[PDB]
Amino acid sequence: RRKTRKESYAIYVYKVLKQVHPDTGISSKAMSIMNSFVNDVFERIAGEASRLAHYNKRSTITSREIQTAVRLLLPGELAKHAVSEGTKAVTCYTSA
Amino acid sequence: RRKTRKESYAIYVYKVLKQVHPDTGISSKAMSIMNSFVNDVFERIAGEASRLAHYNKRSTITSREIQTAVRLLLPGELAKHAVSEGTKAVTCYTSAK
Amino acid sequence: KPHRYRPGTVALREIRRYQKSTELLIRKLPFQRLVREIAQDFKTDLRFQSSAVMALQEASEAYLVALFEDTNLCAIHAKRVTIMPKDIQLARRIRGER
Amino acid sequence: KPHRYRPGTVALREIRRYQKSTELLIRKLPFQRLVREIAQDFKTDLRFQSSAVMALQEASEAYLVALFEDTNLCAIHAKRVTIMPKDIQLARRIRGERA
Amino acid sequence: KVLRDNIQGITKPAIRRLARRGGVKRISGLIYEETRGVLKVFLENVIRDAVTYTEHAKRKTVTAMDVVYALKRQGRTLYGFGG
Amino acid sequence: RDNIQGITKPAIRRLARRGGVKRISGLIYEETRGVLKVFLENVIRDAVTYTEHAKRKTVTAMDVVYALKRQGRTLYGFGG
Amino acid sequence: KTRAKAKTRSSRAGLQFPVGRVHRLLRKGNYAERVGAGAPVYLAAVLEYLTAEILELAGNAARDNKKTRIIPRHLQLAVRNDEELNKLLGRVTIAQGGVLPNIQSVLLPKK
Amino acid sequence: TRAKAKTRSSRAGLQFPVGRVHRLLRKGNYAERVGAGAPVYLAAVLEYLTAEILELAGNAARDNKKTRIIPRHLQLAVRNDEELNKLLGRVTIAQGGVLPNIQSVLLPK
Amino acid sequence: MQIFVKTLTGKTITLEVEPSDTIENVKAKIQDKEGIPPDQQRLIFAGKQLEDGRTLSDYNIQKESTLHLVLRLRGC
DNA sequence: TCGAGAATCCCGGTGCCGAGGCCGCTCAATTGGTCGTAGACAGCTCTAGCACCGCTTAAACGCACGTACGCGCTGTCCCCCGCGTTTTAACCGCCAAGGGGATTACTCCCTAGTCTCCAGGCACGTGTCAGATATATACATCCGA
DNA sequence: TCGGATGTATATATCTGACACGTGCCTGGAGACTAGGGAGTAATCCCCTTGGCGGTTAAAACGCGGGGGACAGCGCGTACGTGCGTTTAAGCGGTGCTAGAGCTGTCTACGACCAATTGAGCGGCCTCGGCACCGGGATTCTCGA
Repeated sequence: RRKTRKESYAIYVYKVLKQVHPDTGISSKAMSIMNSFVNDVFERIAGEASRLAHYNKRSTITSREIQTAVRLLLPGELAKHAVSEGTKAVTCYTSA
Repeated sequence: RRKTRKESYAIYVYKVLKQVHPDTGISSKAMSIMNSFVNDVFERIAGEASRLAHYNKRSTITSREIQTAVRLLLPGELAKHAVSEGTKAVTCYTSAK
Repeated sequence: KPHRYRPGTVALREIRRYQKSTELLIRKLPFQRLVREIAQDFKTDLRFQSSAVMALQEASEAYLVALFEDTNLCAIHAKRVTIMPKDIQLARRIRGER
Repeated sequence: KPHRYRPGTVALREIRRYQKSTELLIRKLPFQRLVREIAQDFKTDLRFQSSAVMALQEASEAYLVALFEDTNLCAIHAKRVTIMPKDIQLARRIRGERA
Repeated sequence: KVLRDNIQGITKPAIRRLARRGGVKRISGLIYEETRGVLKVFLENVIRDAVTYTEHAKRKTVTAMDVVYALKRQGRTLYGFGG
Repeated sequence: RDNIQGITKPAIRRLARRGGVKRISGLIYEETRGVLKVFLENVIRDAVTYTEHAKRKTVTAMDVVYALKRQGRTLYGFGG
Repeated sequence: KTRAKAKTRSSRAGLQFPVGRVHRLLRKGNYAERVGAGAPVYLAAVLEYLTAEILELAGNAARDNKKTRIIPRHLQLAVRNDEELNKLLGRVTIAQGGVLPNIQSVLLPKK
Repeated sequence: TRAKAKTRSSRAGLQFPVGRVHRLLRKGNYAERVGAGAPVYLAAVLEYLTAEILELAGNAARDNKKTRIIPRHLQLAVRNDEELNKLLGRVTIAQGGVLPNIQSVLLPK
Repeated sequence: MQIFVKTLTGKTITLEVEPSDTIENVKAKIQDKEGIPPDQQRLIFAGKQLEDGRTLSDYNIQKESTLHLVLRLRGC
């Protein structure tokens, strides 16, 4: 008689919060707002990448499309830092 | 000399124009403008229908989604007339075989 | 003989107090009744969830506050302190609404 | 005596003439030079198709015309006839463009 | 039950409080009718879109998701109520 | 390279006259030039980003249409 | 084993826009996993109706000016003079269009 | 035999789920095929943005001598930064409030 | 009064009709001369549709005029 | 009130270039048949949305009074507008040279699909402390003399 | 320029409901292997971009006289802010009840996929009529008097 499973991003956001501020909590509504923000940004980036891949007559999306979409969407400093972070993550993953 | 083919809505727009106004021409710039208008409207309606279908966890696009998207996008009188025309066309097509 | 404040002090006091808080301003039951009456015109015998009413109230209040801010700017632009309906009309016209 | 018009009539005549027609209002070569200079700061040794420059010119002119109309409305609202920079600033602020 | 004359439920002090939060200091006597009309128009549009979204799903109860989708479709998205 | 001065005063006067303005003050021109520069900067940056992703060297007219559309300023009649 | 004569899907529906092209574009446009057999007819009918409306208004506007061809000025005039069509294309600019001939009342000469 | 499993997030050294992002991209009807590097990039970008927002909100909360984060702190953090406000220029946050500003003209002489 | 009526194929037919006459007799006469049943024909004169119940005199048509005919299958 | 100049429109004749139509063909939309599963219909369970009643008290209403600001009127001073004269570079036409866009052919490798296995994330239950209330007190601030 | 009264900030007890954490478990993600097509790379063609030179003429630049508009100052009377006594209904706490949201089986009709083929639509040519342009006269406005 248990209900179905609902997916969310609460665990990872809490992990990040404890990574940054080791002695701070968070309430329920803040968690809901963070979940909505993450989903909305994900949808924007994915849609832009899909459109960009469609324009060049291509049938797959790679890291290049994500990088270009990130450059297009975000403002300057955020775009630069995010590009550096994504490049670092990709090279670290491919190293192992 | 090899030239790639390009697709456009020129002949259909000209047919509609000759059906409405028996004696009236058109230039190239107006043709391009009308082509862009048709493409934009098609893209908007298709995207809205796809999102609406995705909301209700269904994997098929039917005429119901098209009708709902048309009602959501266009203003009042335009929506009413478009719905009437679409349902008439669908009924006509279904009746014949 | 009774102590009275000059016209204007209480206005600034209220401005500060209501800018320091976050709670809603419009009453609940009249807003719910208005929402139900408005929604009647589209389909008879409808039912509502509470969260929908709360979201509607939140969005409406935010929109009204933003409009009032723009109206205050418009009124200030013309060497005036009191806001008038023509300021609201000008703000709505410039914003791109009919 | 030489024949002169009162200040104001020629402005109305120009308004009618210039909003009856549909030609471009900025010379092509200075606009092309400005576009090239602006685009040089992002990537070196670029090349342009003419239709791209034409589209940029059309979009810029339409944007400027709309902004000027809104500025004129804002100027009229304050019991004046001449537009001033504060009117442009107020219009851009209300429109949501400027932060 | 049929409802009538409910727009007057938005009382003058409520509009005064909204203006005070908005930063206004002096208010004329004719603002309230304009505010009521604007609010009515906004609610009409949003509720129409939400009702259409509900009607597509063959349901009979309007949910918060429908209001969120209707608000998003007009470019004034909302955070804190799911989705 | 002060090519921003190529947008001369009678051109701004003509644009304002089409817009419907009857009297013009003496300080509008600097504001107009600044606004035009900002708008062109944004649009050209977006177009150049598209061209760079395309792995080309000459910007076309079609990515300009994409850049204009991204900002909610759709343009008709240029092969869109 | 004699195949009957081919009849286009647009012919059965009594339309002018191509049903098959719209069906292919919907299938290849990455919109849904599968596409029904009735959506292209509806979409073609809607597009044809909108095109007919725009063309009728533009043709009238051209005819008032004693011309036998349609230029972007006529399309702009037809679009901007109808409230619903103006509402639809709210954020769209047309090349070689121009502006509507209006003047503020206060600026007019006195007396 | 078979070896012990290690999550792709552990290989990439992240805190966000790579596999969930990959599945959402595959099932979201964005393209026919999905590359093997996109989820890592997307997870890194999302984690960076979340960390920045959370750090600003935590600083704002610690200013008000409170231990937990409420939506008011999120609103104050977002509206006080330029790029973050520009990214969310058309988003309203429930239970947020406004910024305490007053025009200089209305102040008493 | 003599009117020429054209089709989409450039096919021109002369027609003798009186000003007081109304268009139902005109479509009956083109049934007599062509046989196209009276439902799929649409007549346009200088870009305006013609109401069936109204007569030719109210339209102020002149001799040697140019009326246009279009055919809408409507079959389906 | 009235009449002399300028600016604009309607008309007629002439030339050109682009729009409407004709051929030829190749690739995509039909037609016919098969096969797999998406969803439509029926049934059942349980939650939350609607309705009602009583009580309390905080908020909305109506009224009296004073004063500050919105609005009209007048005068000054100066700064855009209309017109004439001089300068310059935009535009059109023509002529060369070459870089980069646009296809075409070939091949290696990157991803979808399938099977097996197991551990991480979600629902459920529980304890305890962060903060919201209530009470009292000290300080900043406004208006009058 | 001082001094009284009011509102707001500050310190302390206390008690409650939501936050943080421990368990089971089951479903979704990870490891291993194939097979096939999408994309990377090299080579060729030629079209479209860039650069330079002459002229000519319209548009840009500069100067000057002056009339009309922007702005400051002044007077007034009415609408709006503030405080007080009265009335109204919003808010809270329970108790009933059932319509409808949500989940599970099943079974059938509907859409994807493949092989043959033929008529719709696109590329190239051309041909002549609608529209652009020049010269001329009638008309319609504006600004002294």
